[PDB]
This record gives sequence, structure tokens and C-alpha cells, in this order.
Amino acid sequence: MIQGVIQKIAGPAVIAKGMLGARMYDICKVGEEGLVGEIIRLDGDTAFVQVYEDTSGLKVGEPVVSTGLPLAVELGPGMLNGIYDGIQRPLERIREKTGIYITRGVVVHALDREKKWAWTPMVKPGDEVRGGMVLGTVPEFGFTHKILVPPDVRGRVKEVKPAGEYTVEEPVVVLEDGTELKMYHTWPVRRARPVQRKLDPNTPFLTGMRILDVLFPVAMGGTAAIPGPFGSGKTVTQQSLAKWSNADVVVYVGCGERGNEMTDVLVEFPELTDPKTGGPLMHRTVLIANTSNMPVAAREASIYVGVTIAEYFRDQGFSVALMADSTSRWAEALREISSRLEEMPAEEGYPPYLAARLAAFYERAGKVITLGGEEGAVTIVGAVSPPGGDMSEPVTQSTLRIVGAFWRLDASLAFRRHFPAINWNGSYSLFTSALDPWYRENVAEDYPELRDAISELLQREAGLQEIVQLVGPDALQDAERLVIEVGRIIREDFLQQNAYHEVDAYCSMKKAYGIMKMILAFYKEAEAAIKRGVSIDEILQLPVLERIGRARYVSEEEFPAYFEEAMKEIQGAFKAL
Amino acid sequence: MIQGVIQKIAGPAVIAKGMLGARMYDICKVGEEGLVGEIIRLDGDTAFVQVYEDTSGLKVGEPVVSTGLPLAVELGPGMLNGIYDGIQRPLERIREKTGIYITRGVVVHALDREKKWAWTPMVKPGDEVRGGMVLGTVPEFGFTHKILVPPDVRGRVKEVKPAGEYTVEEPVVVLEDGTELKMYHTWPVRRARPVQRKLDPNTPFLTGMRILDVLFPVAMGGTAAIPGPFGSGKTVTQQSLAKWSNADVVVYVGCGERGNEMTDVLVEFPELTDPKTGGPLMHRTVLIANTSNMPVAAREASIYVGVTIAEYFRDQGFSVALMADSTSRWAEALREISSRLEEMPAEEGYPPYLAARLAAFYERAGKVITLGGEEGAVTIVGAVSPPGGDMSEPVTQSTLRIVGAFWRLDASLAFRRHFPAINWNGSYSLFTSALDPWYRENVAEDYPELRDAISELLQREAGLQEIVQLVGPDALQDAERLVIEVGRIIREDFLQQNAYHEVDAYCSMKKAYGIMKMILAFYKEAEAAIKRGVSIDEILQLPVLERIGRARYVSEEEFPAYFEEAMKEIQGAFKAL
Amino acid sequence: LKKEYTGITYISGPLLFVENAKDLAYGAIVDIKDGTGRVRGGQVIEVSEEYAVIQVFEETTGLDLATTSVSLVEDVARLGVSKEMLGRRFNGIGKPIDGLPPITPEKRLPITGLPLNPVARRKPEQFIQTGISTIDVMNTLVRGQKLPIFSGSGLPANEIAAQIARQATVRPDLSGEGEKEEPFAVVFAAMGITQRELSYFIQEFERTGALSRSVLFLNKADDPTIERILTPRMALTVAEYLAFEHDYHVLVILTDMTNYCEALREIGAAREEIPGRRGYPGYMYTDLATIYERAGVVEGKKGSVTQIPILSMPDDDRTHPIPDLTGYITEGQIQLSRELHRKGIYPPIDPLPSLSRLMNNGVGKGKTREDHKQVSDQLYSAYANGVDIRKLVAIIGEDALTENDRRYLQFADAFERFFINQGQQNRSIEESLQIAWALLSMLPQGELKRISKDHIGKYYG
Amino acid sequence: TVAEYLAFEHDYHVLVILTDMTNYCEALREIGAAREEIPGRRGYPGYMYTDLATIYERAGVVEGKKGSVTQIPILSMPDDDRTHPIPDLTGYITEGQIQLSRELHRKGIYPPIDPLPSLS
Amino acid sequence: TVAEYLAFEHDYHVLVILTDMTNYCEALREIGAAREEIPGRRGYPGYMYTDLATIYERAGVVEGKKGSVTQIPILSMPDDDRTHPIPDLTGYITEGQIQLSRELHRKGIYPPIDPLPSLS
Amino acid sequence: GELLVATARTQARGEVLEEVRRRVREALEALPQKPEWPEVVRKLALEALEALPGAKALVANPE
Amino acid sequence: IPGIRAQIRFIQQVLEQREREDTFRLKRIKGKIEAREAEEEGGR
Ligand SMILES: Nc1ncnc2c1ncn2[C@@H]1O[C@H](COP(=O)(O)OP(=O)(O)O)[C@@H](O)[C@H]1O
Ligand SMILES: Nc1ncnc2c1ncn2[C@@H]1O[C@H](COP(=O)(O)OP(=O)(O)O)[C@@H](O)[C@H]1O
Ligand SMILES: [Mg+2]
Repeated sequence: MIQGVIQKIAGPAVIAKGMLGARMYDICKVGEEGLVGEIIRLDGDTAFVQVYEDTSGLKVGEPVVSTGLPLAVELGPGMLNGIYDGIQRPLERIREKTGIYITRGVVVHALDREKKWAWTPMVKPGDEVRGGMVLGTVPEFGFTHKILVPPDVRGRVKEVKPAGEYTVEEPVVVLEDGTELKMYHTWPVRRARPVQRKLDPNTPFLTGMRILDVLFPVAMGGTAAIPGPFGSGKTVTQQSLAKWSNADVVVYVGCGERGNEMTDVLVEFPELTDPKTGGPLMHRTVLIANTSNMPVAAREASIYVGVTIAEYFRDQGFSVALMADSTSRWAEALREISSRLEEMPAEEGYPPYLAARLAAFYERAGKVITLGGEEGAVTIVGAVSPPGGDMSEPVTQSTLRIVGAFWRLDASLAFRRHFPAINWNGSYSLFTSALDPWYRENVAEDYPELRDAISELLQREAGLQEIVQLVGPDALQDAERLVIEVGRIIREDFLQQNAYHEVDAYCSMKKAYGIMKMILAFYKEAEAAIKRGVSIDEILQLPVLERIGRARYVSEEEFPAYFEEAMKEIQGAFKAL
Repeated sequence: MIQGVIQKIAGPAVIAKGMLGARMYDICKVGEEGLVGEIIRLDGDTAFVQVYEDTSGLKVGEPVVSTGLPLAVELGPGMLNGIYDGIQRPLERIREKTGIYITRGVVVHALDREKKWAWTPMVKPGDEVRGGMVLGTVPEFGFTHKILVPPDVRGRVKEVKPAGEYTVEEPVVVLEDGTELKMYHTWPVRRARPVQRKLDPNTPFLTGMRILDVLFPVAMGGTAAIPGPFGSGKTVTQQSLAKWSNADVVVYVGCGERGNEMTDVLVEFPELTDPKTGGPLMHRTVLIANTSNMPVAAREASIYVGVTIAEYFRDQGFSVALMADSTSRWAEALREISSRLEEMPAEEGYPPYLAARLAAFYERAGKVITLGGEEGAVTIVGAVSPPGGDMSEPVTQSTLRIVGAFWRLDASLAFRRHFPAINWNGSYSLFTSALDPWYRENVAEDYPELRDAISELLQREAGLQEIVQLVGPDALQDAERLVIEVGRIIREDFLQQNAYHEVDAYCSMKKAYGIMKMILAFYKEAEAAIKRGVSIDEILQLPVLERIGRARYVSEEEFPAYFEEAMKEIQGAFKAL
Repeated sequence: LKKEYTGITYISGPLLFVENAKDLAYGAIVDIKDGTGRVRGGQVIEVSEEYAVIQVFEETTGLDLATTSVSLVEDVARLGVSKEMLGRRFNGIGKPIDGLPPITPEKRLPITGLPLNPVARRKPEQFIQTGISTIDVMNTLVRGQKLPIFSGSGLPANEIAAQIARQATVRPDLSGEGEKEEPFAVVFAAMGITQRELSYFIQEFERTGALSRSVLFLNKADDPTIERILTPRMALTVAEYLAFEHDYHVLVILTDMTNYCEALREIGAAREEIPGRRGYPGYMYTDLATIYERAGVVEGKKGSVTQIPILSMPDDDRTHPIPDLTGYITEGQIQLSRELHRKGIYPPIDPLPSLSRLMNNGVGKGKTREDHKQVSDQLYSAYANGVDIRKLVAIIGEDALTENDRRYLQFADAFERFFINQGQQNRSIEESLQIAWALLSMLPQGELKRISKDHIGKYYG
Repeated sequence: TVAEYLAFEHDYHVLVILTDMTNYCEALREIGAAREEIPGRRGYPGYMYTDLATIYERAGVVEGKKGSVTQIPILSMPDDDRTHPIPDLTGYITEGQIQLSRELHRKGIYPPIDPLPSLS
Repeated sequence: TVAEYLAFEHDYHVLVILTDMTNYCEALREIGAAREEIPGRRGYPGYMYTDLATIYERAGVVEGKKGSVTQIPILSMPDDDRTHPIPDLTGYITEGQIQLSRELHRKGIYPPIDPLPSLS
Repeated sequence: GELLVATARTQARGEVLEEVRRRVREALEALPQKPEWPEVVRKLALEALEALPGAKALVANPE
Repeated sequence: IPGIRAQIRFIQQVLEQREREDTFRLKRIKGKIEAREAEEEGGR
């Protein structure tokens, strides 16, 4: 299309002359090996082509061939049960071509061109189509994978392929303006997929953890951010969300973390079972992995490919989760490509437009009515890892102004193994005032007042922690020692949850309502007994708070009979005093 | 002899032009006077000289003449009993030549070129010489200064000039190559002198101070670092290391420290006497002084000249001790030339190669076999000056990864005039386990176990001191008061030197072992007296505690009978209780 | 042939600028020779159509501009590797310093490695016991793991690394296979050690006899401060070769990575480059990542790489960028404590700031014992109770505490004297779990809430 | 300018509620670093005080007319400290403050205004 | 210069009182921040040690002459600590210190000196 | 002892490779007395001119 | 109270020092940008 030669090489930087008329953010091919570069900062007749592999062995004067089209994913049937990298190339075909290392510049296609799919059509000839109307249907891993008209593409249908078995290259619809419509379509990643309307959130993203569903909920069309220092437990939390949530598809985006944690996800998932379907669990997850040493300027593309795949599965009526980990590695990738632009940096070396990039990424969520007539959602869980363990960073202070449901993981609750290590003194969730009618219909009737009782009692506990760190555990009254001990058994029997035990990994909220009603009945009858007046040491040695402490290791299956027995013993253990 | 002119003057940095072919790190005579500079940052045909003297009053046009040699010291007979500055010029000859003010631009030779030295050859015609072998001795004061082959010279001896008395410039050996070996020889100061093999250090550097060889010893081939803020002494500790040691020669290099210390060392050392051979003490000191108001780039070369002269006396078999005072002033000298040279800094102005420079300095210490077969060692005690307290400085933590022994002074422990101010809660030494067979042969049999009991008692005292400060003096039952009082006797009787008393300054290992055995026998027999019902306040005014307390003043000759008499007093003073 | 280039424009620090060099490839090795015939390594880190920047791998003393031809060698930087280097010693450039002949290179690999494919990895899964009781019980070292030893400035990190070198073994009878005992092959990558630590490592490896299985890339402290960049890459090249083409079980000891990060700070400050935190550059995460993530096991092959980096934490924290980013790339750390070494405990491993993210893959039922994870969790909770009750003792004093509060205080120091403290003894995993139950028997039931009822019924006492 | 127009040419009383003054200051820092000018204190631009007083001090009644612009700026404090430059300079231009409290909210009170740090 | 003249030409016994070093170091920080050099531990320049030492090492006595230039600098701790650059880069040069205290001044004792943190 | 036998083996193996290098060094030193010597020298000069596009000077010996 | 005041003053001094280092690096890189636009104006 447009030709040039390499002028200068520096790491992830190829400044290239001879290119006048090239456009910004359009994908070039660098060198004779055909590396995949993207243009930033074109001037004169040059272009600062950054590259998505390692330039190590490139000489100057090698040709640079532009294309004039931006970074296009290929969106169609076949992305499920798949591992991709930051330019959407399937890593399994790269494994089959190369050895066990990933050599630069090998080209493969993001969808199989030789697997035959089952096309069942749902449009008659002479029918009108707009961008977003469904055309046919392909069954895929038990899902009913629709096939969309590409947006901005309009017209009248001339002819349709019959019900059969065809490949993703076969033109399944031929319109009246000569335009064929295939099973897939290319799409630039830096554009939000156009949509009909954004709704308001009234349904929770059920994590399966007790604290992050009771105290800090996330609505289905909402963002969420979970920071913490290294050793807190971000990644095991996000794999638990990928393993036990009520989402149709889960786009797990490894944006600059280790590869061992991704081999773990590829191995321990196909044994497991999707709860909403009956099938396996790797049959619903799309997995975009750009590891630590896989090259640095591909992380921006790897964080956009995941979100446009999640928007594609939003446009089919599904209900998508996205888990993007270590977005400060994406900010550091922007800093490292900024380091050779020699453009003037903001606080701590980051480029100035970082907050605008984070905003225009996190605003691609949110429970829409699509152009096809159905509703969908993308909910984003972003892990923001600060460098010094300090949340005054320019990345974290630009994340926590646009996310709802911000979740600080501390390290002092993580030294003692208290998982998940959600700090309660500084984490917040704003969706508690639009999930009230959903709770009051689908969990219980007194569930917001019971959640507020828990939060008010934990606030009194963390108020009295001043006095217990200053004066001592004694020189305190019996009622406030009751408050401290009940807060401690809340944090040990309702908040703490280990994600490796067979029981107590997935905890649906009937069990969480049960545990909170146990603890609040214990607290109310204990404070009534302690204002009647008994000793506290003959309260705190009952065989019923051991029942509460083991009430989270019992199964979901027989749970309400156990809850009835716990309530009967919780009146019959203060009957005796 | 590449000759050019000045193009630019900027501080003490002369950017000369017309030099195309001058080698990097040569020494070029800058100015019409004959000033001395070192050349870095070649550019086109434009050098970057730094001068070593002051630079005011120069112009643009004056010739700079490149000698084509690196910074070379001269090594040979006539360096002991001598003072130099940072480029090895004798200060007595300058004081004789120009006045009582160190003027700019005067060239006196390092070794005096007219003293008649006796020569006694140890080679004959038809022998072969390698690098580092002996060619014969010269008697200097009461030493036996054997002269070396230069370490890059070998061949076959063609003639030897006979026995008599000569001058250091006169060529005494002629090889069968046309080359002639003189008495002195030049050596490039930054290239480290070679060795055959480095051994492990297993013999202690006896320093005459009780704590610095009993609790934190340093071997003959090891390194030690002394921090300390102002008013923490450190100068009397360096001078006590210089006065009272077992090392045969001492190179005292002071880079950026006040002149009153140097005139103290120069005036009073011809009156003292080393306890190994008699005569003066000043006949084993090479002192390289560079006062604060002397120029700020010569501080860099003062350290390398000191350590190259120390390796020169190490190659002759002598065990050398190098006291390098104020290496942080050398760090500020590198900061000054770096910020003159317009580099980007790291961690408060210091250049990023700082710890590599400090490793290159502290690596030259060791215990080697020389090239001439015999065995030698050199040990470096480096006084670091942090700004105030503040052991998190770049130079302190950059020298902390290298040094084998760390001797931390305090201000609060020195504002109570407890000299030396060695904080034993933070100081350490890695040479304790390696110096154990030398101890078990040459001081006692149970000597490591005894000072491990001392260290246990001091850690116990310092741990219990906190609750003593909290609750007051009362609540300690019986024997913890004894732990306080024995710890007070230790830190007022064993750890507290004077260094100005005529017999308390030097303390050999036998007297320190004796005082240690006194204190532990007092403690064991007092605990045996307190396990039977004797009041703790009764024990603390027995007279034998005074016989322990004044036992740092009994002399080396008068000690052992006094030790045995204090042992029988320790026995016969608790029989009445 | 052998092309040359004269015309060096500018030499300063570690850098020199050749010009009219369009044929120097990026990342290529050059050799520089002056009038005295001595050659010096170097590598290109920028190529233009005008000129080309070169970093110098040795000391830059003696160069000039009327001479010093710069010639090209090895288009991309490569190490020639054979199998015959299992007893040798090498410097930072990769040349033998033992008086022995140079090797016969079978293959020649690129030094920087290629990133390992996440589809073709395997889970690091097989239990290594190391003898150290804290690492065996509480922070498990599993074969195929990266875990650095975060140490202080005077702490004995080198002795703990040498102890894990001399006694780490896998026990297959617990695992269920037997199948052989082929021992480890050590690759010892030393960056700027000071002949004291070097003499300790060499004397330890020669008394145990491991030098007939171990290659040593020694880069001593006086050697120039740029080839510390090259040292871990040309050590993990040999590690990847000997693990993934000849099926050994290579254990790499990456000594003192703070010198590597110092060398990167030097070469990043000489390039006028965007700092990160405390002056270290932007790409330090990527370079520590492409050292560390060249380890693990692969799928369908036999080998294993186990990395133990050693860290000198500058002001003994987890906030400096070197131990911080090291802990971000790696999977778990083992952190040493200044308090326990002042108390005289070896190995002074405090288990609270240390962890191992691959513990759950390689412990438990049929792989160690049925109680391993639960014993670990109860030790963590009870020793945390001891740690934060010592602060309460420091606040109010002991004689306002009751008895169960004092049992935790007895558990904490009995723990520190008996479980942690062991002088050079090889306590295996069964005896260490026995001592763990002997310390848990200082606490009554009802206060052991993380151990199942049949375990606490049959192991207690 | 719409509020000041309405109050000073149609004599209304106008209440102007400015939501999230932290996002304004972060965008101001962003545009400073885009326009290539040096960050002053704490990374914020040096001219932040006058460029913030320009959008505070356009309030105020005026003698001789009948309009009145009242102004409520609302700002998220970054880490609940009033030593940060954004609430520092806002409290150093404005007339007192009211302060929403963390405790009264998450033990359940709406609106959570405690009157101990507030001031008019 | 006047003191060196008197004591090394006419054999006087000059005592030189330099009454404020905080103003001298502030003045050095003012005019020294014009050559565009990176500053030091507080904002004071890198060369401040050499600059203070070239006006402190000009004290001292010379053999062969009966003269003497003894010096008393007087410097205020800007806040009451010894870890500020002016007191510690005076204390690294000079021959001791004599330190005024505030405990001995609120109790009405002139000259307020505690002799514990002071030595020669 | 096993390091002794292995290092003796590898140095004995190395010096024979050194003497093979000696033989080829001398057999390439004694190449300029051969009838295909201008052929091989002009072939190498053609390659040296080929790898450097458009040379100016060509340095050769008086022989 | 004064121990925590000493810690807070130490932390504010060292954080202000880090801020001063970074706003020196920003002035140096602005000098590099203006030198890159101005030195290659004449020679081009
Ligand atoms: N929810 C959880 N339940 C049980 N264990 C957890 C949980 N979260 C973290 N952990 C433990 O903490 C360790 C650290 O987890 P990880 O997420 O890898 O750290 P990071 O947050 O730095 O990525 C893991 O090895 C895991 O065993
Ligand atoms: N003195 C120097 N020596 C070597 N490299 C430098 C020097 N000064 C700046 N650089 C580097 O040269 C690069 C030039 O930037 P630019 O021309 O935009 O990119 P590129 O050279 O990759 O096309 C900068 O990224 C900078 O890091
Ligand atoms: Mg992680």
C-alpha cells in the first residue's frame, strides 16, 4: 500500500521514513520478517512505528509496508475455548507450528478456516437488515451462538444459504447491494461497538464469595476494581470469580502477569463444570494471555482485544464478565513506549493521557439494550497493582474515581492467612441502593436491614479498636467486650473463606443470609442476657458459637435444616441462663 | 604528546580542543602553567579534562599537553614517614619550597631523588626474573625494604650493579632486553596490582580497643565500615586504629577532613612507639592527607593513591592497614564532577556507578599470596559520614553490601560522653566463626563461649531495659535487677575505653579476657548467692565490685597477679553472704 | 570475512558512538580494539541511518579516536553451548577461567531466550523437600518454581542458599513413583560477589562434591559493571538447554540481583531515560521478568528449572523497587528477619512476610501427608496471635493477661526456639510435621479451628 | 457564565452545584502535561491556585442589583486528608466547608454530615 | 582575610564571631541556584560542604608565628533539631559544639546552656 | 578423583584440536605457492568488493 | 507525640526531596526537547 524503509531502531521503536500519507494507528509490517507494528507520531515523511515483537536482529533499510487499516480483531464463531495473545493469534496453532517457544512474526488466523459449523438461518429473502439484526444460528459448545450483521452495514437481503454445514469463509447472506455477509467481521478495537441504549443496574454479579456479595456487591452492568500489594491474593480471587460466577462468558485478560498462573487456568478448568449449563468450564471462557516476557508494547492491544471480544458477546444477548489483571502493567507499557517518544511525562513518568485511556476503557461496560433487540451486559473487574503497596499512585487514583465497587486488599490481613483479604476500613461499594428490590425479592425480606446490622456492628468494632489498642482488652465493659468478640467471630465465620476447600468455595446467598441471621440472633440475645447480667466468660464458652464457626463448612445441599437446628439451639442455649 | 588548546572552561572542567588521539584516562598538563588534569568524554576531537588543582584565572588559548600516560604513582623506598596529597606530592617539600600556603602548580617529585640508600642485591647475572620477584633489599629505618620487579616485566638478568649505596633514580638492574630496572617504578593507579591467589583471612586485626575486637572482630584480610554523625567521635577511633595495631605499616588516607586531625597525627607520632619493634610510630605511617579546603577533585585520586601504596606494601610481605577517612566526601567529589559533566543522577545527586566504584575500592583488601611467593594482607577500615543518623543513604547502603564488619556509632550514646560510641544493637561482624581456632589456640580455650555469654547477657539487658523504662525500677523481682546491674558494670567497665589514659588505650586480648572472666564469675556467683535468699540491694555495694571496676587500669605487666587476686577476692567475698 | 569500522565520534561512560554504521544490526555484538591490540566486548543498543550507540562490556580506559576499530561479530548475541560444561567455570562474557581449553560448542543459542509458550507449560507439581523446616512445612518449594530469598545486609542468605543446594531432594515414596534418584545440576550465576562469599560457595560445593555437576558463571566485584547484564541471560541459556534438551533437573542460584538492577540503573541513566521509582528505569519490570519467567516445567518433556534468586533488600523493606518488582514477577518469596538473627536463630525465616504461590499444587493427600495444608494454616494463625500479642505485652505489661493469652506467648517463643532454629540439620518432612504437632499440642482444642476433626483426633499429643 | 448572566441581567437567585472538583483538577494536570509545562507542587500545576480561584470567585452578591450566585463546589478528597492541595486550596479560597463523614454513613445515617469539622 | 592579615602579619590573637550561618547558607542557596545544579538534602546546593569548609578551615594556628585565628560561628537550628544540613555540615567540620537549650530558657536562666550536648 | 580424570581427559582432548588448528594454519600459510593462487585471491577480493557496495581503495601487499 | 512528629517530618522531607529530583528531571528533558527543535534548525 505505502512503502518505506527503517530509519532508526531502538527496542520497541522503529522510526521509519519514506512514509507520507500513512495514517495513525494503522498496522504496518516491519522488516522482511513481517513484524506487526503500529504507527504513532508521524511527522514530515516519517512514522514512529512501535512494534509488537522484539526487534533484535533488524537492520536499517529493511522495508516497512503500511496497510491503512487499524487494529482489527476478527469477531465470529470460534473464539470460545480459546487462548489468544495480544494481536488475537491462537497460541495453540503457534504451538503446533513452532516448538515450545514463541518465535516472532509467525502469522495464523484468529478463527479456524476449516472447521465446518452448522448454519440454521432465520431470515427470509427480500427482508430488511440493519447493523445488529441476527441472521442465523450456529450451535457451539451448547451455546446458541448467533451471527450478527456487522454494524453500519445495512440493506435488503437478496439470497440466503440453506440450512447446512458451512465454514466461516462462506458468504451466508448476499445482500441487494452486492455485499456478502460472512460468519465473521473485522472490527477496530478502539471503538465502542454501537448500541441502542444503556440501562440502569438492577441485578447483581454473583461472585460466590460472601463478603463480595453481601457487604460489597457488584451490579451486573457495573465496573469493579480490586487493588492490593503482591502477596495479597488478587489473582486467586479473580480466578475464583472466573470459576464460580453467574456469567455466560468470561473473558480473562492476562495483561502482563506470569504465565504459570495461566497454564494453571488452562489445566484446572476443563475438569470443572459450568454451573448455569451442565457442560465443562473451559467451554465458556475466552482467554487472552500476554505474559510477562512476551513483548511489552502488545499489552495495550491485549487490553483492547479482550474488551472488544466481551462487547461482541454483549451484542448476542449474553451476560459477560471480564477480568483484566494488573492494569498498572498496561500503564507501565504506555510509559515505556512513551520513553522513546521523548514526550513530556506526568506524575512518576506516566504519559498524561493515561487517565483518558483508563476512562475510555472502563466506560465500555454496563448493561445495554443492544441493536438486535436483546439486553446484555459486560462487567469489568480490573486488578490495579500499585508499585510500592501504596494506593496514592496516579493509576489507582485515576481508577477509583471511575470505578464503583472498589476493593482494597491489605497485606497485614494477608500475612496471617485470612482469605480473601478484603480491607473493610477503606473499601466501598455504591450499588447497594439499586440492589434493594432484587434482594427483597430473591433472598429474603429483611436482607438490607440485616446487611446494615452487620455493617453497623463492624463499624462499632472498628471504632472500639482504638480503645483496645490503647488501654488494653481489660478496662472495658462487658457490652463492649461483647461487641469486640462478636465482630471477631463475624470476621472469622462470615468474612473468611478459603478458595480451595470443596465446600465453601461457591456460597450462594441463601447460606450467607443464614449465617448473618445466626450471628445477629446470637448478638441480640447475648446483649439482652448481658444487660440482664451474666458473666461474659460463661457466654463465650458455649457449644453454639462453635456451631456458628463450623456453619460455613457445611454444604449448601442440606443447609436449611441445619439452619433451623442452629436457630433452635440458639434459643435453647440462652434459655438455660 | 597530543597538544591542543582550551576551548571552554566550566568550573574545574576544561574542555580542550585539537586533541584527536589522546587516550581516555590519561593525565594532561593543562594551562600555560602546568596544571594537572584527567581526560574523559572524548567527542570528535574535543576532550573533557578535569583539573586537580584550582582553575581560576585561566583563559581560552592556553596549550594543553597530553602526556599519554594514566594516573601513575611512584613506588619504592622513601615513602614511610611521609605525608602526601591526592596526587602524591610531598607536603614537606612544598612547605620548604613555596610557603605556608598550598599554592597552585608546583612540581616536586614524589620520592626524594637524592637520598643515598644502601643496596644489597639478591640476583646474579644469568638468572631469570618474573613479575613481582625480589631483586634485593634496601634498609630503610628498621624494616627491610625489598624492592620488586614491576608486575609486567620479566626476562633474564644481564647485569647487576654491585653492593654499595645509591640513589632511587639510578638504574640498578639491567635485563637481557635492553630494559633497566630502577629502584622505584611507576604503576597506573586504577588498574589493581595482580596477585597469584587470594586466601581466606583467618588471623584477626588486633586494634587495641576492647569492643572492636572482642564483640565485632575483623580479620587481617577483611573490610570494616564505621558510620557516625557529628560528635560521635570516629576520629579518635581512626587514630586509635592507627596508633595501636599489629599491622606492620599503616596507610592513613583522609579524603575531605579537617586539618587539625592531620597536624595532630603529624606532630605527635614521632613521640610515640609501636609495640612491636621500638623506635617511633611515625616510621610505619604513610599518610595521604587531603584537607577540606584543598581542591574538590583531588579527593577522588587520594583514595586510589592510598590503596595502591597499600598494595605496594602488601606485595612485599608486610601486613598493611588502610584507614580511609570520609569516603562520603569522595562520594560528594564524584557527585561534583558528575553534575559538572551533566549526567542524570539517581538517589540524591550521586552518579549511578557509585556502588561499583565503592566495590572497586573495597575489593582490593584481602589476604593473598604475592607474586614473589610470600604472603601478605591488607585491611580497609572506611569511615563513612552520613548526614545525620540516616543509614538509608545511597553511599551507606551501597557500602553496606560489601563490608565484612559494620561498626555503627550513635549520637545519643556519645552525647553522654561514652566513648567509643559503638552501638552493639545494629553493629555486626561476619568474621566471628572464622577466627575461632586462632582464639582457641592463642587467647584461651573457652573464649568464644565466654563472649557468647557476654552477648547473651547484653541482649537480655537491652531487651529488659524497655519494660524497666515503662514500669519503673520496682517490679523486677530478684535477678533481673542483677541483670541490669551486671549490664551496667559491663557497659561501664568493659566497653568504655578512654584512649587518652596512658594504659587504658591499648588493651591486648589477655586483659580483655581477664575482665570478661571477672564479670562472668561475679554474675554466676551472685546468682548462686541470690538463689538462697540474699537481698539484691546488699550485693550492689560489696567492695569487690570496685576491684572489678578499676581493673581496666592495671597495666599489661601488672595484670595476671592482679587477675588471680581478684579471682580469689570474688570467691572470698561471697562466703560471708 | 571481518568487516571493520573506524570513525568513533564520542566515547563517554560505558557508551561510544560509531558512525556510518548501517550494517551493525540492533542487538549485535561488536568488539573494540585499540592500538595495544586488546579487545573489548560491546553491544549495540541503537542503530540509525546516521550513527550507532554501543555499550562497552569492559572498562573504557585507554581508548582513543585515532584508532580503536570496531568490528562486528555474531549478528544476534549468542552463547555457544555444549553438554561438556558441567564442571567448568566462566566469567561474565562466557569464557573459561580455569586454565582449561575452550569448549566444542554443539549448539549456539540466542542469549536473551524466547518466551516460553503458555500452552506448552506444565504445572510445577512435585514436592521438593529442602531440609529447612519452615520451607518444608509452611512455604513449600515445588520443583519448577521461582522463589527468591529476600535478605537484609548482614543476614546469612548465602548459607541458606548453599544449604538448599546441598540437601534439596524430592521424595517419590510419598509421591508414589520411585522411578529413580537423579540429583540436581546447579547453575550458579554470581553477579558481583567479593571473594568472601565466593570462597564460601566454592568451599561448600567442593566439600559436598557438586562441582562435577555445576556450572559457575562467576562475575566478581572488581570485574566491570556492565557484563552483569549479560550474566543471568547466559546462565539461563545453559539452564534452558540442560533442562529442555537433555532432561536434567537444573537448579539455578541467581546471586544478588540488586547488582543486576544497579547495572540497569547505570545503563538507563546513561541513556537519558524515564525513571520509575528511586531512579531505576521504566523497563526494569520487563527485564526482571525476562530473567525470571525463563523457568518452570514444560508439557510432555522431562526437565525442570528451579530458580532461587537472592535479594539484598536495601533498607530491608518490601517497598524498594528491586524486591518489590522481584516479588511481583516471581511466585512467592522467602524473607529473612533481622530480629531472629539478633536472637541467634538460623535460618532466621519469619513465616509471616513469606509465601509460596505454588504450595497447593504440590502438597496434601498422596503427595506429602493428609494434614499438611491444615497444619500450615494453624501454625500461621497461632504464630500471628503470638506476634500481635507481644505488642500488647509491650503496651500494658504481662500481669494483666490471663492464661490463654499467655499460651500464645509461650507458643511463639517455643516456636522460634524449636521449629525455626536448627543448626545445619536435615529435618525431613515427617519429623518436621511431628515437631509441628508437638508445638500445636501446646494449644487446647477449640482453639484449633483450621484442622479437621479426624486429623486433630489422631495426631494430637 | 450562564449563572452569572441569569443573575446579573435577569435578577434571579441562582444556586450552582459543581460536582467533582477533583476531576477538574486532574484534567488540569493532564492538560498541563500535554501542553508541556512543568508540574509544580505535588505534580499539580503551579498556576492551579489562580485557575481555581477564577471559577470560585465568580460568585457573590452585587450592590445596586438584585441577583445572587451561590456556589456549592463538591469535591472528593483523594485519601481523606485536607492537606492535599485540591481541598487545601479550595478551603483556602472558599467560605468554610461542610464535611461528609465516613463513620456516620457506614453505620447508617443520611445525609452523613457531622458538625464537628464543619464550618460556615 | 582581615583576621588572617592581623594574626599572620602582626601577631594578634584574633577571635572571629560569625554571628549567623543560617543566613549565609540561605544566601548560598539563593545565588547558587542559578548555574542549574541539582541540590542536596534539603534544597541547599551540592557544594555547600566545600563552601562552608573554605570559611571554617581558615582558622587555626601556624608554627613559627605567635598569632592565632580562633573562631566562633553562631548558627540557629531552623527547627530544633541537629539533623538539618546547616548544623550537621557545620558539625562535621568544626572542633566541637556548644548548644543552647530551651529547657534552660523557659526557667529564666541566661545564658541558657545545657552542658550535656556540648563538647570541645 | 573423578574431576581429576575428567579434566585430564578434556585437556588431552583440547590440545589435539589445537594441533589440528596448527596443521590447517600452516597449510593455509603455504597456500601462496600454488597455480590457483591468483584465482583464489581474486575470488576473495571479489567477495570483499561484493559485501561492501562501492568501495574506493583496495589494500594489498607488494607481493 | 514527638517521636511520631519526628517520623512525619522525616517522611515529608524525603518525599519533598524525591519530588524535587523528579521536577529537576522534567526541566532537563524539556531542555532536551527544545535543544532537539533548535539545534537542528540551522544545521537541519
Ligand atoms: N480467596 C483465597 N482463598 C484461599 N487462598 C487464597 C485466596 N486468595 C489468595 N490466596 C492465597 O494467597 C496466595 C497469593 O495469591 P495471588 O493472587 O497469586 O497473589 P497476587 O495477589 O500477588 O497475585 C496464593 O498462593 C493463594 O494460595
Ligand atoms: N546521549 C545519548 N546517547 C544514546 N542515546 C540517547 C542519548 N540521548 C537520548 N538517547 C535516546 O535516543 C532516543 C531518540 O528518540 P527518538 O529519535 O524519538 O526515537 P528513535 O531514535 O528510536 O527513533 C531517545 O529515546 C533517547 O532514549
Ligand atoms: Mg498477581
